[PDB]
Formats: sequence, C-alpha cells, structure tokens
Amino acid sequence: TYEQLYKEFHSSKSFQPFIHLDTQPKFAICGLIVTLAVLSSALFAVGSKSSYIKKLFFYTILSVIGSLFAGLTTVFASNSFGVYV
Amino acid sequence: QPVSWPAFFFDTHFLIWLFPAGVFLLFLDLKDEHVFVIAYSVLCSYFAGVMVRLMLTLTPVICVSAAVALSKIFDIYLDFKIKPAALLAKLIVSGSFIFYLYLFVFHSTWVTRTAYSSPSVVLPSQTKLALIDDFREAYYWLRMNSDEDSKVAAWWDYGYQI
Amino acid sequence: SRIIWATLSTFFIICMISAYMFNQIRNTQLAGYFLPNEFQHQFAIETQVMVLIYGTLAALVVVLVKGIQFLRSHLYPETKKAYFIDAILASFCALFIYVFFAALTTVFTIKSPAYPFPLL
Amino acid sequence: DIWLSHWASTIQFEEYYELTNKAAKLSKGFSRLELMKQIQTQNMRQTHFVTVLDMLLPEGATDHYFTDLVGLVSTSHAERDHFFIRPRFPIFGGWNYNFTVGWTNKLSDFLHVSSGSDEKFVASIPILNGPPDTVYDNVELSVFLPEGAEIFDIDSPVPFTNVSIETQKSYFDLNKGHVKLTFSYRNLISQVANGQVLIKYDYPKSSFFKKPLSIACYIFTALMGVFVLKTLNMNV
Amino acid sequence: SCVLSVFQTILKLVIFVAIFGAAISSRLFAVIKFESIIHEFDPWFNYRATKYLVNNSFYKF
Amino acid sequence: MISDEQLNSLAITFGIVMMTLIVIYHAVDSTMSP
Ligand SMILES: CCCCC/C=C\C/C=C\CCCCCCCC(=O)O[C@H](COC(=O)CCCCCCCCCCCCCCC)COP(=O)([O-])OCC[N+](C)(C)C
Ligand SMILES: CCCCC/C=C\C/C=C\CCCCCCCC(=O)O[C@H](COC(=O)CCCCCCCCCCCCCCC)COP(=O)([O-])OCC[N+](C)(C)C
Ligand SMILES: *[C@@H]1O[C@H](CO)[C@@H](O[C@@H]2O[C@H](CO)[C@@H](O[C@@H]3O[C@H](CO)[C@@H](O)[C@H](O)[C@@H]3O)[C@H](O)[C@H]2NC(C)=O)[C@H](O)[C@H]1NC(C)=O
Ligand SMILES: *[C@@H]1O[C@H](CO)[C@@H](O[C@@H]2O[C@H](CO)[C@@H](O)[C@H](O)[C@H]2NC(C)=O)[C@H](O)[C@H]1NC(C)=O
Repeated sequence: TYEQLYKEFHSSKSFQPFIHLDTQPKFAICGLIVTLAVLSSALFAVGSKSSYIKKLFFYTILSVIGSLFAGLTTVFASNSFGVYV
Repeated sequence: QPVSWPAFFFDTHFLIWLFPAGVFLLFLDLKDEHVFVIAYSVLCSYFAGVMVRLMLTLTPVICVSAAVALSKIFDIYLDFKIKPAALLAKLIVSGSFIFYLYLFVFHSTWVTRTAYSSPSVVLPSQTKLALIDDFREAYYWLRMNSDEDSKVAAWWDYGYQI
Repeated sequence: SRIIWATLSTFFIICMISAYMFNQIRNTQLAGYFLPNEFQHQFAIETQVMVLIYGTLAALVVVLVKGIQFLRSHLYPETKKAYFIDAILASFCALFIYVFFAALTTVFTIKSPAYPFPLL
Repeated sequence: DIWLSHWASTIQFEEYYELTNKAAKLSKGFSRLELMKQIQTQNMRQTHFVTVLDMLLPEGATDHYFTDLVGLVSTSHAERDHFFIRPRFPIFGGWNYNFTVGWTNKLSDFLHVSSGSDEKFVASIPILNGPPDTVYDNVELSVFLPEGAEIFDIDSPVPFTNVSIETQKSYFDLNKGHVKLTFSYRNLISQVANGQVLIKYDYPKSSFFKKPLSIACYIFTALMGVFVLKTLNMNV
Repeated sequence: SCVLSVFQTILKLVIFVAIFGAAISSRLFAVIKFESIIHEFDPWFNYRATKYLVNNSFYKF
Repeated sequence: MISDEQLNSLAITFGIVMMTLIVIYHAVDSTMSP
C-alpha cells in the first residue's frame, strides 16, 4: 500500500551515517600506514630465516591483521577519491 | 628530417653531456656487456642525428650511460669511510651533482607541463584563454544527424578522428 | 689500443649530439654566432662551439674520475700532501663543470629566450 | 541510474537523455551566418531551436557533470539549485542529441530508517528531474541498492509498464553485486508526473561489513598465495 | 650485511614507489586539466580496434 | 578533483623525494660495501 509506506516513510528518523566523508581520508591515510607497516613486516617473517611452523603461524596471523586493515583502508580510500563503495 | 642541438638539450637536461662521458668511461674497463651499450650509443646516436622519431630509441641509452658515469662520480666521491680537506672536497663535488639531480626534476617537469601536455582535440588558440571544440561539435553532428551508413570524404590526415 | 677507439667513438657521439648532420643535410650559412629567438634552425659554427662545450664537460667528467691520481703527480712531484692537492684539484674540476654548464644553459637561454633555469 | 551507498552516505544520480526536437524542420539547410546574425540582432525571443536547458535538481547537489558520447562539454553552468546546459550544436527541428548529466546528493534526505527494526531502510526517490518543457517517450528508472540489500516492498504513484529485480557488479562488487531494481515507465510529462518511488528494504550489519571483509578475503588469499609460492622448492 | 640488506631493500622499495608516483603523476597534466581522451590523430584506430576486441571475440579481432 | 598547480607540486615533490632517496641509497651503498 502506497499510503501505508508513505505514512511509514514520513514518520521515521533520517539516515544517521556511520563515518562521514570529511573525516574518512584521514582514516584512509592512517589505515594505509597501519596495513603497510603490518604487511611490510609480514614478508620478512617468511623473509629472513625461521623454522616452518612458526613462520607459517606468524605469517598467517600477521597477514590476517594486515589484510583486514588493507581491506577497510581501501574501502575508505575508495570513498575518498570520488567513487563510492 | 634532421634535428638541431636544442632538441638534444631540450629533451635531456644534463644527461646529454654525461652521455658521451659514460661511453668513454665504459671503454676503460671493457667487459663483454659494455660493447652493447657502446654500439647502441654510437649507432642510435647517428639515427637520432638523421631522424627525429629515432630520438625515442636514443632516450634509454642516455639514461643508462648517464647513470653509469654519475654513479662512477658518486662511486668515488660518496666514500665516507677522515680529513677535513678531503671531506670538504668530497662535499663540494658531490653537492654539485646532487644539485644537478634536483635541477633535472624542475626542468623535466617544466618541459612536460609546457611543451608536451596539450590536447589535440580542444584547440586553445585564445582568439582570451578561450577553448575551441569545433571538431567534436562537427563530428558529433555527423554522429547524431546523419544516417548511419553515410560516407564522408574528407582529406586523409583527419581520417581516423572522423 | 683502447683509449684511441674510446676517443674516436666518443668524439663521434659529440659530433652527432651537437647536430652536425643538420648542417650537412640542410645547407646552412653563417651570419653576424647564434640565431636568437629561433629554436629549430642552426648556424654552422654552433656545431663547433657545442663540440667544444660538450667535449670539455665530458673531458672534465673523465678527469674527475680517472684523471686525479695522474695529475697529482705530473703537476706536483711531492707526495707529503697528496690528499690536499688532489682534493683541491677535484674541487676545481667541479668548479669548471659548473662554469661550462652555465656556459651551456646561457647559450640555450639565448637560443630559447624564455627558459626559467639559466643557472648563471 | 541512481546509486544508494551506505558507506559514503551518499546518493548519486546519473541520467542519459536522448532528446529530439519535434519542431518544424528548416528549409535551405542550416547556415551559421543566419544563426549568428540572428543572435546578434536582438534578444533571443522565444524561437524553435535549443540553446540552453534548465535542469531542476534536488536541493543540495554537489558534483555536477555534463558529457556527450564523444567527450565532455565545458559549456555548462551549475548555479545554486539550477544546472544550466548548452549543447555543442543548437538543436533545430528534427535533430537528435544524446547526452549524460550527473550529480551527487547526500543520502540523509532521501533515505529513512524505519522504526520497528534499526536495519530496515525506506527510500523515496524523485521519479523525474529534467528541463521544464519536455515529454518523455520512454523512461527506465534503475535504482541500485547495495550488495547485501533485500527488497521487501515496492510502491510507485505512477502506473508503470514494467518492473524487475536484477543484480549488477560495480566497483569492488566481489560477490553477486548491487541490487538493480528497475522500473519501466512509458509515457510521462515533466510538469505533471510529480511523484516519488518508495522502496522498503533491509540492510543488516552482517552484510554491511562484508564489503571490507570480502576485499580482505581477496588480499588474504593473495598473500597466502604468495606464501605457497615462496615456501616451494624448485632448484634443479 | 646483517642489518644493511634489510634497510637497502626497504630503500629500494620506497624508491620504486617514488619512481612510479613520479612516472605517473608527471603524465597527467592533460587529463586533469581538460579530460581523459585519446590524443594526436593516430590512436583513434587503435582505440577502435581495442573496442572491437573487447566487445567481440579475439577470434573476430 | 586536484588542480593543475597542485598536480605540478605533486609531480615535483615526487621527483625531489625520488632523487633524494636515490642519493641516500647511493651514499649508504658506496660507504658500506666491500
Ligand atoms: C598495488 C597497491 C595499490 C595501488 C594503488 C594505485 C593507485 C591509487 C592512487 C590513485 C588512484 C585514485 C584516482 C581516482 C580517479 C577518479 C576515479 C574515476 O573517476 O574513474 C572511475 C573509475 O573507477 C575506478 O577506477 C576505481 C578506482 C578506485 C581507486 C581507490 C584505491 C584502490 C586501489 C586498489 C587496491 C587493490 C585492490 C584489491 C581488490 C581485491 C570512473 O567511474 P564512473 O565513470 O563509472 O563514474 C560513475 C560512478 N557510478 C557508476 C557509481 C555512478
Ligand atoms: C605504485 C604506487 C602508486 C603511487 C601513486 C600513483 C599515482 C599518483 C598520481 C596521480 C594521483 C592524483 C589523483 C588525481 C584524482 C584527484 C582525486 C583527489 O584528489 O581526491 C581528493 C582527496 O584525495 C585524498 O584525500 C587522498 C586520500 C588518501 C589516499 C590513499 C592512497 C590510496 C591507496 C590505498 C590502497 C590500499 C590497499 C593496499 C593494497 C596492498 C578529493 O577529490 P574530489 O573533490 O574530486 O572527491 C569527491 C568529493 N568527496 C570528497 C565528497 C568524495
Ligand atoms: C541517439 O538517440 C536517438 C534516439 O533514440 C537514436 O535514434 C534512433 O536510432 C535508431 C538506430 O539508428 C533508429 O532505428 C531505426 O529505425 C528506422 C525506422 O524508424 C529504420 O529504418 C532503421 O533501420 C533503424 O531501425 C531510431 O528510429 C532512432 N530514433 C529516432 C527517434 O530517430 C540514435 O541512434 C542515438 N544515437 C547515438 C549515436 O547513440
Ligand atoms: C519486463 O522486464 C523484464 C526484465 O526482467 C524483461 O525480460 C527480459 O527481456 C529481455 C529482452 O530484451 C531478455 O533478454 C531477458 O532474458 C528477459 N529477462 C527475463 C527475466 O525475462 C521483459 O521483456 C519486460 N517486459 C516488457 C513487456 O517490457
């Protein structure tokens, strides 16, 4: 019903955003420093020398952390340059 | 189509006079690798002497030979492992070539911004800083207001853009 | 030998990047040194002047690399101040690089009249 | 095509017009001399051809653009609430012109959170923005909800010809993609069809954070792919 | 070469980031000033041939 | 979008950071190599 959805529309709150667009490139830069420090220190855990199981362990936990900071960073840096989502 | 020397200074700032000294410095310890750089310098320097689009194959060997001469100078004048006279001389000879490396950036960005960054479609003749897009106006008239199998006989140097 | 082929091929490079064949193909004439405010065209002694310029900066580069141990002994017989004399001599070689490179960008400034880095 | 976006909190309008001028055609062809003298004589009264278009946009519109097929057009003027447009050639009687305009509104005034559930949104979209004197022979209104949205209810004030729900992959749509809810209206008037399309959907936070987690899944499997290609011995 | 190789590897990587930034950002004086469009009379056919490749098959290209 | 003077400042600062860290790499390499 268009009238039920019209009443249900005009009696509602507005969209309160999660993170605004004007603070979001700063999250992109700080997130780039975080995931670049974590992933930049992740290729040297496989890089220098170790055993195998500790190299696998620290590589996979540090690659999980740097990978999720990388994904959230490129969402915010996607929204910063003009394209959205 | 021969070319004059201000295109040689214009396209490469200070690499044009490290280009021969790199070759002469690549003779004095002549491995089998360096015969390629010498022949690729002597040959393609002739071809860019005769033509103008053969400057484009000359451009990499100017960078390689300038990079071997400048790293020989920086090789024997960044050895910081003493005495204040030699240290003062090493700073006054390294700090000159660092200054040319910084001048190369401002030259290479001024030349790019002025002489090689312009559209071939928008024609800013300023008949006032006015832009002119009569080519896209007319060609988009042909795209919009003509039957899609009409044949357009223009002169040949505008043949692709149509 | 090796140095003679080096000097012949390097001098060939000097004569080619100083645009000798624009003076060979396009028959140019001399009037009175340079063509001011005219980028494309060339006088026939400008090739000779630029051979002097490019040749002397390349010569100062190779003196500045493999010419410092040879001129600290040929020009001064003593050995007690080797670092002092060859240090000063390398510094003067850098100074002549700066002078002749200013004598390159000055000539390019009188060729192309609006050049914002004349280095003088 | 409109594009709802919960991460940017913005709605993004893009419109593709294929307009003709059904006025009287002009005899003796077209001559720029008579047109330019007709401009230089007086005042540009009311006549047939099209020189400028007045696009009436929603209230706060930010990033205006106006392109043709071959490139962009620089003769456009985006003043407050009004987007003026000059095409490349003046559209005389019978001539065609296909162009594209676009702008960007904030989402806080087109989208409204429902009351019963926090993760259920209701959007009301302006059905038609354009010049004040136009008649639309075909309209297809594609609204694009984000990747995890699920449409519950659909209401339109104008009786449409068609409606369908598809998906379409835009930038960083690693999974199935945006939910393309597309309406097909046939015969509309610019002045008459004052309406808003009401979509009621949900968009839970389980699917709101799956975008950076999906991009994190590709970066993670790429780097474990790097680990397999560096613990592997190939030395003959 | 205990610590030195790591520091020279990091310097080499930051060097190629600066080289790619200088080698991309110095090209874009005509795209950012006017528009991204194909220039200078010849690559309109290369662009139309690439459009033919991406709309149709490679066997048809 | 970025302007043209700001792109000129971006291109020049990538050039200066580029040549600066090249010279730093060559100094650290030429001092501490056998
Ligand atoms: C290798 C490490 C990362 C390397 C990073 C390299 C470069 C980043 C630096 C600068 C680039 C940003 C400049 C954007 C220019 C304006 C955009 C535009 O205007 O063009 C866009 C093209 O969109 C793009 O391409 C997206 C570019 C996104 C770049 C953001 C950074 C992400 C980098 C990727 C990281 C790895 C990915 C992993 C995925 C699994 C045209 O959009 P449209 O015509 O459809 O407009 C209408 C839009 N509707 C359709 C919504 C209405
Ligand atoms: C190989 C390494 C590559 C090195 C660099 C390569 C290319 C650089 C050359 C040119 C770039 C110039 C940009 C031209 C376009 C202008 C747009 C513009 O300037 O955006 C500016 C702001 O931007 C910024 O704050 C930049 C934010 C931080 C940048 C982060 C870097 C991206 C990389 C992240 C990838 C992480 C994943 C890791 C994967 C391992 C705004 O513009 P607007 O008003 O149009 O936005 C539309 C209006 N809102 C604001 C409402 C939306
Ligand atoms: C710009 O938009 C206009 C408006 O839609 C497009 O015009 C349409 O183009 C198609 C194909 O060129 C025409 O179909 C033709 O119909 C005639 C009979 O009417 C037939 O003889 C042809 O074989 C073809 O099927 C269509 O009539 C025409 N519409 C109008 C109102 O003229 C135009 O193609 C678009 N141009 C570009 C460059 O996208
Ligand atoms: C109503 O819209 C649907 C879209 O779902 C149309 O169906 C598509 O029609 C195209 C023809 O151009 C086919 O290629 C697709 O396969 C169809 N999709 C489906 C799911 O059927 C349909 O034709 C439209 N009907 C009318 C009367 O406009």
